[PDB]
Amino acid sequence: QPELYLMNTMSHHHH
Amino acid sequence: FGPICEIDIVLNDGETRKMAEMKTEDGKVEKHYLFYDGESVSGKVNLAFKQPGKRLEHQGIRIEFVGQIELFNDKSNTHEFVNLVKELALPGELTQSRSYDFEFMQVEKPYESYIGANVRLRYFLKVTIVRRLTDLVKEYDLIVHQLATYPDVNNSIKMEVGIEDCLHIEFEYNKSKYHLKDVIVGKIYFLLVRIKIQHMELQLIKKEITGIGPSTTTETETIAKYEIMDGAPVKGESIPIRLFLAGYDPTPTMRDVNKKFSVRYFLNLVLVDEEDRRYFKQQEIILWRKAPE
Amino acid sequence: TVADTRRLITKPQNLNDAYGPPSNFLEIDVSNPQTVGVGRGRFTTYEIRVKTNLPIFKLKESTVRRRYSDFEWLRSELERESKVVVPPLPGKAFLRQLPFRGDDGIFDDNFIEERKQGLEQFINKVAGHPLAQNERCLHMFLQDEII
Amino acid sequence: GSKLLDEAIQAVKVQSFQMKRCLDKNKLMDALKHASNMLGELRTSMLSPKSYYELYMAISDELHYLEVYLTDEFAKGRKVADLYELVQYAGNIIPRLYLLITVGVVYVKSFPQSRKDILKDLVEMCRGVQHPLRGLFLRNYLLQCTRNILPDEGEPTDEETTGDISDSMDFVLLNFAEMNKLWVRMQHQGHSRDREKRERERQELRILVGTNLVRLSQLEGVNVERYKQIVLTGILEQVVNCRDALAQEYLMECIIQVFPDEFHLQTLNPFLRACAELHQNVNVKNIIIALIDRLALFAHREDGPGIPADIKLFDIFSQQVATVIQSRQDMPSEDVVSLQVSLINLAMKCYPDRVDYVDKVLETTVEIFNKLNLEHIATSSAVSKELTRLLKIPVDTYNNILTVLKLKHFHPLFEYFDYESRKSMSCYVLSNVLDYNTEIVSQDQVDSIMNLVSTLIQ
Ligand SMILES: [Zn+2]
Repeated sequence: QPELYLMNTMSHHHH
Repeated sequence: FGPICEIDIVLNDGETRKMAEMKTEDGKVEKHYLFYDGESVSGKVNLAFKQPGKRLEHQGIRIEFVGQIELFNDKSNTHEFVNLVKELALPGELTQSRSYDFEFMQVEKPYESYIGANVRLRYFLKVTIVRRLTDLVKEYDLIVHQLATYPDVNNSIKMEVGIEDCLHIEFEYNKSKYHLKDVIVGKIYFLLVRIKIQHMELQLIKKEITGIGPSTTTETETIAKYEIMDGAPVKGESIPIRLFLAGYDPTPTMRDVNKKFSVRYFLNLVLVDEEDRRYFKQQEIILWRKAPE
Repeated sequence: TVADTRRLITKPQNLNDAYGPPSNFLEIDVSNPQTVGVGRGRFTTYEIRVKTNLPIFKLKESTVRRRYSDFEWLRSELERESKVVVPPLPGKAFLRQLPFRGDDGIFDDNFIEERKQGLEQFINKVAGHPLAQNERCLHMFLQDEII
Repeated sequence: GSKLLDEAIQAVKVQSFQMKRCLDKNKLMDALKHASNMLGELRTSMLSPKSYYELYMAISDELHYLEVYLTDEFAKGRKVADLYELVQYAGNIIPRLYLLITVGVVYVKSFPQSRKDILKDLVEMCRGVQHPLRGLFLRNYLLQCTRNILPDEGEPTDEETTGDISDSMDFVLLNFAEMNKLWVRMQHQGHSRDREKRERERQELRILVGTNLVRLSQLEGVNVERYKQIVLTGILEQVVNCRDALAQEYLMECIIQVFPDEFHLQTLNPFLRACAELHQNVNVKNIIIALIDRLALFAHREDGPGIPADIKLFDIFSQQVATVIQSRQDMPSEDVVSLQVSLINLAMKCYPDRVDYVDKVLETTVEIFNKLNLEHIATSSAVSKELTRLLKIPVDTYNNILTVLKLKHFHPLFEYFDYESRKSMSCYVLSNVLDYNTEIVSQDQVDSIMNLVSTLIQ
C-alpha cells in the first residue's frame, strides 16, 4: 500500500 | 504421591552475586544469576527426599554446565557449544536427603544469552539422576553477558543521499558504534528541496538473521520511531538529532554467533511527503555492552 | 553537568534561502464542466489549470481542456513504462450510459461533481510523484493543448 | 464546523485533570504521559490561526501547573534525576519540545551553572519544527517560558552562574530570525486563491514575531552602543533581506514603538537608509511619520535631557526623506506632501526658535509643486487636502500670527490651489489676524497682508 523509495547515494557531486 | 525426590541447585555466591533480566514471549521477564566469560561456577546440588519409607535406586548422578543454541523451537536443531560434566555419585540408593558439591573451573562462555523469534541462546546447569526407565532431570538457568571496551576506531557516519532533481540531503550520525545507554547525536542537512515534506523520522530497526547460506530467514522488528522534523524545510536548513538508546532497552549486535545466527541494528531515516510517499535510507550501527568501571 | 546538550555544529542558513520562495510549488485544479457535441456523441470536458515553479515542467502556468478518456489514456501510459503503482481513477460508469434512467445519466450534476473531484484527487497524486515527472506522457497531458 | 476546537479543548481538560491528579499523588512519569497526550492536540493542522491560538492558551495555562510543580519540588531539594533526558523520549516532536522547554527553565533556575548551555540548547533544538504555525507557537512558548531567567546586567552575584548579556542577545536575535522566517514562509503555503485570507492570517500572528523585539528592549544590559552594533544590526539584517512588505512594514514600526528615543537618535541614518531598501508596497510614509511623532513627544517632555545639539534632526530628516521618496517608484503626490507636513511638525516642536527651517520646508514644498508639471489642483483632490492642512499648522500652532506673515515662501504655495481654496485659505488666515488683535505691522508684513487680500477677492 505505501510507496517506499530508497534514497540513492550521490557520488563526487558538490554543492 | 507426586515426586520421590526434588533437586535444588544453590550457588556458593548466591547472596552476593548480581542477577539480570530477560524479556521472553508475551512480555514476561525472567530473572537469573549473571555470569561472565572465564568465571567459575560452583555450588551445591540439594536432593530433598519427599516420600520417607521409600528408596530411590539410580545408576549415577551428575551435573552439567551447558550453553546451547536453539533454532525454530525444534529440539532436533539444538546445538551445545559448551558442555562440562561432573559426576556426583556412582550407582547406588538414596533413602534420605543429601547434598553434593560441584565446581566448574574457569568456565568458557563465549556468547551472550539471547531470546529472539527463531533463536534462543541459553546457559544452564542440568542435574540428572539416572534411573532404569525415566531420569529425574533439573535445569537451573543462567544469564551470561559479554562485555567490551571503547573501540579503537569509531568513525562518524556521513553521507549524501537523494532522489535526483527532487530531494538531496546530507545526514550525519556521530558514531558507528554505540553502547546500550548511548545517544545518537546527529544532523540532517538539506541541499535541494523540491518536494513538500510532511515529517521526517529516525527509526531504530532490529534484524534477526537465522540459518546458513540460501537457508536464511530474517525477522525484522522496528524498535523505535522517533520524529525529528515536523514540516517542510528549504535548502540550507539543518535539523538536530538526539536519540537516547536508554529508552528502548536493545540487545548488543551479535555477528555470526557460532555460524548460526546474527542480530544487527539499523538506523532507518524516513521522510514522508504530503501525498504519504515515503523516502528512506538505512545504516547499520554496532551496539555493544559497555564494561562498567 | 546536569543535562546532555550535545548537538553537531550547523552551518548558518544563507538569507536568500531562508526567506526566498520555496521550490516545491505545484497545484493542479480540475474545474468548469462543459458538454461538447449534440445527441449521441456528447461528452463532458474539464479545464485542467496548472501552476508551478519546478524546473522539469516547461510552462510555469498553463490551461488545457481534457476528457475522461484522456485521463484513462494517461493512466494506461504510466502503468506500462513508469514502474509507479498508479492511483485509481474515479471510475468508468457504464450503467449510467444506459437509456431511460431516473437521472440524467452521465450528465447528472452530482455525478459530474463527484467525478470532477476524483480527477483532481488523481492528477495531483500523479503529477507530484518523482518518477512520474520523468515520463513524457504527463507533460503531454498537462501542458500540450491536445494529446 | 468549529467542533474540532471544542473537542480538542475538551480532551485537554480530561488529560489536564488526570495530570494534576497524578501530581497530587506524586506520580510524575504518569503525569508526564498525560501532559504529552494534552500536548498531542497542538500537532493538528486542521485549526485556523485563531482557533489554534485558543487551544495554545488552554494548554499553556495547564503546562504552568506542571512547571510550578517541578520548580517547587526542585527548590525543596527533591530534584528528579535525568528529567531533561527523560522527556526527550516522547516519539512526537511537538509534545517532546514543549516538555523539554518546560523542564529546561526549571533546570536553569535550579542549576544556574547549566544556564548558558540549556538556553542555547532550547533555541537550537526548536529547528525540528519547520511547520510555520506550530513553529511560531513553539518559539513563542520558548520566549515566554524564558522571560525572567535570561542573562542580564542587574543580577544577583552568584559566581557559579553561566552566560552573560551577549548570550541573551544571541538567544533572542536567533529566535527572532527563525520566527520571522516561518512567518514570511506562511505567505507561500496553501492554495493560490487564498492570498487575501493568508495575509489576514499572518496579520493576526504578527505579535508572536514582534514579542522578540519587545524582549530585547526589556534587557537592562542593552545599552545604546549594543543597540547600534548588535541588536539593530541583527534586526535590520532580517528586515531588509526578508523582502516581504507585510513583515517589513510591521517590523520597522515595531522597532520605533518598542525601543526608547535615546536609541533612535543615535541610529537615525541607519534606520532611514533601511527605509529606502524596503519593498515598494511598504507604506514608508507611515514609518517615517511614526518616528517623527515619537521624537516630537520626546522634545516637549521635561525632566529629561531633550535633543542634543550635535544631532541635527532637521538636516537628517530633510535629506533622508528626500532620499526615501527618490527610492520609491510610484509614490502618490499627496504622500510626498503628507511628509512635508511632518517635516514642518518636526521643526515646529523640536526647534520653535528657528523659523527659517519652517520656511525651508515651504521653500522645498514649492520646489516639489513647481517640479511636478501639475494640472490645476481641485479642492476635492487629496493634494489640496494636505497642502491646506500643511499651511494651517503654522497659523494654528504659533502664538503670534505676525510671525507667519514674515515667512517668505508661505504665500507662493497659494498659486497652486483651486479658486475655491485660495478664497477659503486667505479668509482663514485673515480671519485669525482679527480674532486676535493686531499690533503695528512692519515693512515685510504689511506687504503680506495685501497679498492675502488679493487672493481672497480675485
Ligand atoms: Zn546533492
